[PDB]
Amino acid sequence: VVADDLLKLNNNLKSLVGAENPKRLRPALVFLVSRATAELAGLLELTTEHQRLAEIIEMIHTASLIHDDVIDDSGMRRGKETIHQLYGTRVAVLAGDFMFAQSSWFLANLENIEVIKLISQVIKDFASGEIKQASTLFDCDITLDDYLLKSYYKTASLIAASTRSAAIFSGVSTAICEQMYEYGRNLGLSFQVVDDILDFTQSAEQLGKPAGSDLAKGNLTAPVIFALQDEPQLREIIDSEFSETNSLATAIELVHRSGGIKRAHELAREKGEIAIQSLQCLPRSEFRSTLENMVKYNLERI
Amino acid sequence: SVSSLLEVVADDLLKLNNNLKSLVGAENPVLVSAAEQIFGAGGKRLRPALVFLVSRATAELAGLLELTTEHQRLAEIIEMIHTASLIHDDVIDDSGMRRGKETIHQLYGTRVAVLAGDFMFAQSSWFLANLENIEVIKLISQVIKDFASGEIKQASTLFDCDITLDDYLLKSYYKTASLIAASTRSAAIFSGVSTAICEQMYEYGRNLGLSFQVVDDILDFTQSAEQLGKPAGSDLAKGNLTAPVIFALQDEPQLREIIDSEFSETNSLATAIELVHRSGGIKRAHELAREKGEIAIQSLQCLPRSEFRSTLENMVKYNLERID
Ligand SMILES: Nc1c([N+](=O)[O-])ccc(Oc2ccccc2)c1Cl
Repeated sequence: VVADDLLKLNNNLKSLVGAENPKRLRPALVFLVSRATAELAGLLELTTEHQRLAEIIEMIHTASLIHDDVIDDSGMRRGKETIHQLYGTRVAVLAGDFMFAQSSWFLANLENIEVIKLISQVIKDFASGEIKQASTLFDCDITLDDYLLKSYYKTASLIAASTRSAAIFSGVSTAICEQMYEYGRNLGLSFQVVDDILDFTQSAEQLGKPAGSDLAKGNLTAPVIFALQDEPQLREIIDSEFSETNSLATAIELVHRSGGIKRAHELAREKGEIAIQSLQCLPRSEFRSTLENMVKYNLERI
Repeated sequence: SVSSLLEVVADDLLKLNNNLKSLVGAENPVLVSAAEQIFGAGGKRLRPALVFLVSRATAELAGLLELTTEHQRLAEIIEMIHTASLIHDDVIDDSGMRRGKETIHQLYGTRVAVLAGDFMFAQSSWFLANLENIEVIKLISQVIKDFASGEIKQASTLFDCDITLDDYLLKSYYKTASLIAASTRSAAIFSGVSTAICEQMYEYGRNLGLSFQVVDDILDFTQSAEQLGKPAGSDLAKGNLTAPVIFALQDEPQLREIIDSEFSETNSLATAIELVHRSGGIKRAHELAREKGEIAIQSLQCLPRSEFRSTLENMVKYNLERID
């Protein structure tokens, strides 16, 4: 429901301002970059465009997740009517469409064409990437650059668009807008790499079959990609889609003993450092400090 | 003949049809394949034709000597929005077929079909932003929201025999006429004619779009099952009650029982279709289509005489005479 979502954002926005006075992540980044750049621009309060932008970004994020979660009914010769009722497919599609459409309508009425271009491209690349996703599972030839680009299209691009668009609506210089873009992109990549690290390490310490982990479904991320550089048996096991009994557990221990987790953690740190450096075009402020702290807090999840 | 009606913009349509394939890109083979499946399936391209005709009529009125690239891109954008809508409508309907070919979701599953339509809506928006006209950007964004609003309303009222005619006309506007009305107003905007002419071009497209939808709904009954691809009454069968049924319900109350049962008793669908024909439903729906067509032709009188205007008038006539 767009109504409920717009409600929570405003509520979550309220406590944010009230805190800096003396999911939430994407609107919070919009708010913080909005306030930092609005002060730089001489604005006395956030504009309507800033406040709408935070709602727009979260509507797009939520619509994206709702659609990405729709079921694949492709091979079925009957029972499709039942499986869609069971899984609420029509509601999912309709809700996502209306959320997307509401966000596009908001965006048009903010009247900034640069922002519309930016955000429209984010959704293109997201939908395009998610269609391709199934074809990339278990492909051990994926490069680290391919994985970062994939993570950008899936996660970091919307975040980078949101922080750039916050600066655009403040009217700060193009150079600062580009720096806010770079902060969002590199925080988003650092965020995604840490999520991928955590999926792995949690999988290696859990009691049952890690059957729902990234590695188990063939979604090969930073720690595994690094490991594959030094682990010929890891490649062979992944290529087998863990056919042999208990081979998933073996693959997990090969990744764990490789240097891969440490190298992924350092990849997350370098992107985080680039993010923090992107903020130095801003003067000292509680908003800049908080944006710096989000990077640190992300890396502290280890 | 569609070719006879559309020859004054035949060159504009040929260029558009050449371009549609590349407008999705080439990096994503599955995406390319899905777009090809609908673009190459045989659509009439009424919407781009209306855009070219109004573009040329208004451009002439405004003193322009040639169609702008914005006019040309607009026609592609409108067909793309229409195509994204069809992809999602087929998912929402679980339609297995669309003009002879299997639907995108039949080939790749509902999730890929949804994401393909999403790509096409976002691509449409991105092309339109690059035309740099915020008035049109806002107008089209409203139309796309109208589509989503209409799909929700239609899914919420399936088999609902208490639907009013006014509700049916709003749903028809959301589903079909709103995009056409915005496309003809935007064609006028890119020619730089007056606000008043722009408003008239909106009203032309609105009423022709309503007239076209009412006729499509009539033809779902009166057309044969082969010449339709799908059997007659396919709208009624999924619970989408259109003008002929809304009218028929006023004279044949057993339709309510049949529809309320979602056609559970066997052969009840052909019983329902019989009742529609027995009523004055089809003729009352045709005269509704005619009323909107007359309003459409009236909205053209603010333009000078031109072959473009004459063809825009002829579109109204062809629709009412249509068997399709
Ligand atoms: N699915 C969809 C719909 N919709 O009405 O279904 C409307 C718009 C849309 O893309 C955009 C494009 C730009 C901003 C926000 C969303 C999508 Cl991807």
